[PDB]
Amino acid sequence: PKTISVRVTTMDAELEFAIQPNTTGKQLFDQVVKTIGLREVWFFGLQYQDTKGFSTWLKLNKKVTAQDVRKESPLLFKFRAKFYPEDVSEELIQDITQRLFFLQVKEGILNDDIYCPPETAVLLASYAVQSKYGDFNKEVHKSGYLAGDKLLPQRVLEQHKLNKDQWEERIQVWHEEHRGMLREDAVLEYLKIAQDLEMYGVNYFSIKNKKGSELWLGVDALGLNIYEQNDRLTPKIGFPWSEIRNISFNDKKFVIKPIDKKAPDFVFYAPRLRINKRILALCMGNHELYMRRRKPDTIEVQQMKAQAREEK
Amino acid sequence: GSWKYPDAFELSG
Amino acid sequence: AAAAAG
Amino acid sequence: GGSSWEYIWTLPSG
Repeated sequence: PKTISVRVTTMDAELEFAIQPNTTGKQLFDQVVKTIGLREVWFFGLQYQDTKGFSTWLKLNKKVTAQDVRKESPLLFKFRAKFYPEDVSEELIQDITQRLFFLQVKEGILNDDIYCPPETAVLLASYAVQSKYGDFNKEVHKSGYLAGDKLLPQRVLEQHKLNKDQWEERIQVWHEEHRGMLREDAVLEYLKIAQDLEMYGVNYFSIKNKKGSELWLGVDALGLNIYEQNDRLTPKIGFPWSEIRNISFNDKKFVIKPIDKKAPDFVFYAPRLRINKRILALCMGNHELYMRRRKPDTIEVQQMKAQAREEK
Repeated sequence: GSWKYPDAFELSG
Repeated sequence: AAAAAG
Repeated sequence: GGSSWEYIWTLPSG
């Protein structure tokens, strides 16, 4: 009885199969990760477009068909990193995990979802090039060798007065600097640079304050940030976990209450009840992983890390 | 299934 | 990669 | 239900 046609896409694979009508989110998730051979599953989730066309995370503790998925066939899901580590070097152990994060993060940088200044864009492109092409080779890598590739954000190409040959030269010089680097180490170096970007690993929600002024909430691995409507880079106010006594939710309102009782409460509003609920859930998830990564590695993790440096 | 949590790891507390 | 249950 | 929700998320104390 496998009567529900699904398509799950990762950053570089497409899976098409059928599920039973009683299949839970977890069961669907488990089949995907088994198929692709991913073990570092804690970072990941399945995203779908609801009936209004909003991106939504599948809840793994509910049946698939009981959730606001659309009425198309096949049902369409994206398997994506949902939670980001505090440090890629310490926490992305296996090559597959590193690759999935690399491709997702790179897509966001090239699509201008994650802001990157031009110099960082160039350095990131140089590592992407090392990973794709291996060592720079003057014999082979003639002028124009990068001409096909999408290597920089359009904003960086729009806003500036270099041409595309001049952009290739910008990247080429750094490509040549990485000579001898293993392609996988280039992917790790990419992620090391990207994880320091202001927008990296931040989930933004449109909110208002108690006077009705528009702001953003960001939720990330370390806590919550409040941003000016016109600036998603520099937080107006930061709330690391350690400074939060509780968050009190009431319909569309959430109130951040400090540990410091001699500090004030901060009141904001989500545009919809469903969104406020999503804010809580993503806060709870992030905070759990925050606690977990500070505990000693599980046996499974200790073995994966051993298996990984065995492979050198 | 009997998985009780919204993501792919347990929630404590 | 592509896997299909065809 | 309907419009109505309340929840206090209390973070672990030391």
